[PDB]
Amino acid sequence: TYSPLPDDYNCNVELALTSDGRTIVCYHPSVDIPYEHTKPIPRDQVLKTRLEEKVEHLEEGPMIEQLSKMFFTTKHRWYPHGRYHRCRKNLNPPKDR
Amino acid sequence: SYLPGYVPKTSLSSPPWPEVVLPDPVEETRHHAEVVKKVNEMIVTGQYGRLFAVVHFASRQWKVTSEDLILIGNELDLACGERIRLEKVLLVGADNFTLLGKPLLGKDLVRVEATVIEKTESWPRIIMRFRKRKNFKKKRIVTTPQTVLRINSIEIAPCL
Amino acid sequence: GGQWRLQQGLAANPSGYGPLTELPDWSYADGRPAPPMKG
Amino acid sequence: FREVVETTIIEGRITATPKESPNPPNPSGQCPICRWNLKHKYNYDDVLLLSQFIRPHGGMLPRKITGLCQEEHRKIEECVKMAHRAGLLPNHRPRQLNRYLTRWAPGSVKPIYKKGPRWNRVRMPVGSPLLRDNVCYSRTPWKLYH
Amino acid sequence: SSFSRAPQQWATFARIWYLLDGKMQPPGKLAAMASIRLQGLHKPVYHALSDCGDHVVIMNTRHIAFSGNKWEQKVYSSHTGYPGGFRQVTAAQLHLRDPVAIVKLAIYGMLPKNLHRRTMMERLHLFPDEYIPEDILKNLVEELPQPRKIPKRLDEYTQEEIDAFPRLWTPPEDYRL
Amino acid sequence: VKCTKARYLKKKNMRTLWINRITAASQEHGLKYPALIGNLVKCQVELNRKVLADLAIYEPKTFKSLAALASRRRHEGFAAALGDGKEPEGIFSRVVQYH
Amino acid sequence: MTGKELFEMWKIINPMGLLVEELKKRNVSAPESRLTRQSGGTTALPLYFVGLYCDKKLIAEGPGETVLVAEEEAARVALRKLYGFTENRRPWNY
Amino acid sequence: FKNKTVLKKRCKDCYLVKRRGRWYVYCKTHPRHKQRQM
Amino acid sequence: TVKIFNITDNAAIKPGTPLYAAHFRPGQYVDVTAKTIGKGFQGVMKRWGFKGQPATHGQTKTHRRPGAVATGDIGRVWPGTKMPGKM
Ligand SMILES: [Mg+2]
Ligand SMILES: [Mg+2]
Ligand SMILES: [Mg+2]
Ligand SMILES: [Zn+2]
Ligand SMILES: [Zn+2]
Repeated sequence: TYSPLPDDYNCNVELALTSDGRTIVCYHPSVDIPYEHTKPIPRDQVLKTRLEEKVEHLEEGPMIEQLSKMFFTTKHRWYPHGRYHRCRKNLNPPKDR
Repeated sequence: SYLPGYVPKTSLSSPPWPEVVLPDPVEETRHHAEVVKKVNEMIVTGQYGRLFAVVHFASRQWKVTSEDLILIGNELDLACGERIRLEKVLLVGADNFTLLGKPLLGKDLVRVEATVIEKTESWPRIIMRFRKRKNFKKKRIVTTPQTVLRINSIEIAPCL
Repeated sequence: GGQWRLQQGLAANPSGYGPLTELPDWSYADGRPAPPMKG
Repeated sequence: FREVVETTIIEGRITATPKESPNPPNPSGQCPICRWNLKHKYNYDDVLLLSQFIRPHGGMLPRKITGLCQEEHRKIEECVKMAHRAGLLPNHRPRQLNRYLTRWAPGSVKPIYKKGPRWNRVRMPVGSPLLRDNVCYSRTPWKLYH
Repeated sequence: SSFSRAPQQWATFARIWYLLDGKMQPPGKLAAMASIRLQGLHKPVYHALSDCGDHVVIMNTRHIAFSGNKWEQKVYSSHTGYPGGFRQVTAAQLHLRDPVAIVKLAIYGMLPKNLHRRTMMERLHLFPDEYIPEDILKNLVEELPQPRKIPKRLDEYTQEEIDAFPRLWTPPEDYRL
Repeated sequence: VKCTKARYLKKKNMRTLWINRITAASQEHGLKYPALIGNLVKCQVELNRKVLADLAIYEPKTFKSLAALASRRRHEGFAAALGDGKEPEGIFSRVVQYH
Repeated sequence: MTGKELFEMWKIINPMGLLVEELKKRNVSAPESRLTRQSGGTTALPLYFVGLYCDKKLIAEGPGETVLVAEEEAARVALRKLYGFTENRRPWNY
Repeated sequence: FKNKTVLKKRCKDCYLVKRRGRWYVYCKTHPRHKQRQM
Repeated sequence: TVKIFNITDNAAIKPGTPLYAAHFRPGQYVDVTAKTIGKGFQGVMKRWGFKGQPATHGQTKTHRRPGAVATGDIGRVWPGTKMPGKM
């Protein structure tokens, strides 16, 4: 009836001590999300259905505040950078795993 | 009948934290025996894969796994490509279970096997001292020795 | 936990005269003991 | 209790009153708080105890009638003032900014236009020095000044 | 987890839209927990260069509560830099002018003073009442618990706890009350 | 000169980062950082802050097991403090002695 | 072969089709996709955790920026789990 | 009112009241005794 | 030119409608907004009505110039300082 932590989000943590008392055994099986707790997946007569390719060219300003409103940032991220920094950038960075 | 020491329920008559009762020792030791045993037959059957360990080595603690690489900051008096056993295993575990030493696990319980694969030196390190208006300027270059070990295997044995 | 370690008698720094700092770091794979460490 | 009607005719009559709860845990006490073992274990939130100790119109009852000692009486008085300012007594009214732990009267304090230096800072009083001696249940004491 | 690399990175570094409520909560405690969530200091993968902030949607900002007399004592000072731009307004005046300015300024003060503060402020969303836009409501995950406990006024006590609390004193029968 | 003094600052900043990450993960488990560290020390598990943050980031089930161990050790310490007598010391409060 | 993923080494086109073929060939009911977890949704940076179930029992879960790619990642996770090419599988013995 | 740091009664009809966070001596028969604490 | 007039909801008129001078009446009071006559870059004397400096009595090349623009302790000029510009 006692649990050190709530047992319903990550794993079913059960603690134990060995008979000698020299080591601690932890058993942690994963908790699976219930089906009841889930949610189902959300779902011209005469001419072509012509593809709707309009690309309005917004000027630099209203373009930048549209991007800022879309990505919840400021304008400074979208303003450009000079040749000094652009050539200072490493275009072949090291890559681990 | 109110007990001599009863306090009426106010906002701070009782401690804010909930009352916690610990399990009785005998049933808890029996539960420990059940958990330790069942984890031991999981080890016996082999219901695990890709073990990890936390190993004390060269005054550092490394979280290593199999097929791993570590860089030790000193020479190790070993030839290249040489198999050794890391023993001071603070922690070993896998999916669904882990084992904790107090502070070290048993050598009959866990082994770590490593391979000396490189004996190199670090890139040159600058040690520079400067104090102004006193003509104080000193420069030194060091190259600390280094040893690259590859952790080959982590193996556990039924001893719980 | 230096005060607790002092109360149990296990120094204050866990790198002081423990098995964790005094047992050998490694040994050969076949079982030969390592040469003793400098520290 | 007793009450007076006006109709002219004025007349006082006696209505039913509640008595002591049967056995106090500390019968040797001399104030009700000491009798019921509540000396440092109440705050401004305990509107049951405060509404027991107040008038129907939010006023305080006298010490000689409540049976309290002086220190407990002043603590109850300050708790009742803070609860009245916090709005925890909606029925004991006389005749929007949300508050709690309000020590002074809201209409009698002046704004701190000039906070001092950090060695002589003018702080904002919170709570009551009468309730400074309450049981803490924590390892930092009550901060009475903000 | 056996995820592919790009979905695993996306899952690890994705953003969460936490919900937070005003309604008799202290603005400082609201600001503290909101600033932790906006910095991303609640994540074990936190780093200042990792851009691991999360969105915080605070509602009922008009119904905040101040401890003590801070509604009159606390003064917010600004300066329009023309000679005579020094304006000092009490917390009450600032709240009656702008209902979200107090919590906004508290979170802005608690956020770290670098160039990421305005981006975290952009990720913070504040609303004075129960109304929240539908897109934000569809974004919301995890209403966080309130720091204060709503000290529960006298008139909504139930009769069970009222008569469970013992009566402390016996009044005399000859008192007017 | 900045390179040398930043070796010193690098060690300090990595320790601060590990402390911040451990605080984050423990608060996700409802436990506080001093409670977690002190109770792991009392349980004689001498994992340092680097591997504790590493287990927090990559191995959440093992970190939840560690947090449960620390919380149980704290509860055992509270029980011993309130008992104040000669009750059994607790299963996880036992001290392994070396000689 | 050591450190690469199964669908990094063997490129597949329809993981959902492969998964339903395997489930019907080992006599398991067809998997149902459900939205286990969801953050964002109206923003440009959503997160969808889509879980694949059979007989109301979870067999896979996958993250994505859209529901469709989350579903395909869940299908790939299910294929990896059924094949034994999981990331936590027992490493090669040398 | 006269501004004082220590407040004194100069009449039997002088009374002290604490108003607006400040102590005041009010006298209805001798209004020259009106005093305000600083 | 197009100008925006703030009206209540009961004063709405259909768009595309003509409006004439008899919308007002005699004996009324109105407010008139316009762009003033631009004088270009002007000095302090024509822009702000400064007194300037005397002509004779020893003065060097200063007769229409501003004096001190700030004080010595302040190491800048205050925003909103009356100095020459477009009027
Ligand atoms: Mg002139
Ligand atoms: Mg000259
Ligand atoms: Mg001249
Ligand atoms: Zn008393
Ligand atoms: Zn007088």
